[PDB]
Amino acid sequence: MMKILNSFSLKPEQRQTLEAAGHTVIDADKLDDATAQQIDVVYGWNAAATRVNFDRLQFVQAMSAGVDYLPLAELAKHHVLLANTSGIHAEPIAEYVLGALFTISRGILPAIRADRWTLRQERPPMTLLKGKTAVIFGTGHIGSTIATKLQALGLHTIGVSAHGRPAAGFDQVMTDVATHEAAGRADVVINALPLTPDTKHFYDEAFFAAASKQPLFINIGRGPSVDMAALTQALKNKQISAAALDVVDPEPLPQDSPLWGMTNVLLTPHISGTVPQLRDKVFKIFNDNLKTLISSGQLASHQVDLTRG
Repeated sequence: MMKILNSFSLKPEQRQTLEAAGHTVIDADKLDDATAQQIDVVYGWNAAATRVNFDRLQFVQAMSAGVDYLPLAELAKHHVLLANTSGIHAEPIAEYVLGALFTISRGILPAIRADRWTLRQERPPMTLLKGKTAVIFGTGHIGSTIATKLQALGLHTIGVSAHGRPAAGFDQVMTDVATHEAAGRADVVINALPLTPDTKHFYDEAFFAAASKQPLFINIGRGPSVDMAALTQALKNKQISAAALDVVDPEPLPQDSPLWGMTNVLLTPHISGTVPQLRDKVFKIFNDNLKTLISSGQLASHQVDLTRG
């Protein structure tokens, strides 16, 4: 029997489902100071998930694949169990990256912004994807899925993890020391790195220099993992032909940004990690990890390494 803090607006069936196994469901807005100390589980996170008793708190179910907005250091000192939603976000992000490959590579971008038929003005020099090297930093579920879907379209994939272990949908996997070697061979670069001290400004000034073949850079990972002055610059000087920035640093990207009036920068407002029927596909992971904890005291799936993020 648990006390679950609803910080992600449970459906009337899911709530109604939870309340039977002996688990009191509290909406964030119905949380008082007394009850906030009696919280066991937190389904999601907001301003009503900071007030909860961490010394009692056992499990937290994040609503995203990252965990870089949570008090990790608090949770890892309490050793509070954290489940993300990693991998349900893989398939749409790998459809978004392909959508952010064609839009740029086939002049769909340098069209859609152009005002509102005569194609007399020179075409944007379009690039076919088959025979090109798509370098992918991060060899997690998201990275492997994109690497499969690019191997199909006939691309030479190169995974870049911490160690350089063989992963799925990759020809060769390299180490994060050979980052400039991956960038140097790249015709496409794909940020799928979680935000850690190391990865904080990993796509800085230095990275884009090794990148000689002016590669199409894709930001579906995190913004702060990119240095935006060092991105913005590397663009203007054709050190990377185009980019794809699903995230930014800060987020949102502000009203001035030269990325605005640029003409090879695609700017979507954190939509790559979208899932049709999300509440289900998180409550599933949430609701598998709620009962395994009660029985054993662990998580069924998606257990976050609070140190690595």
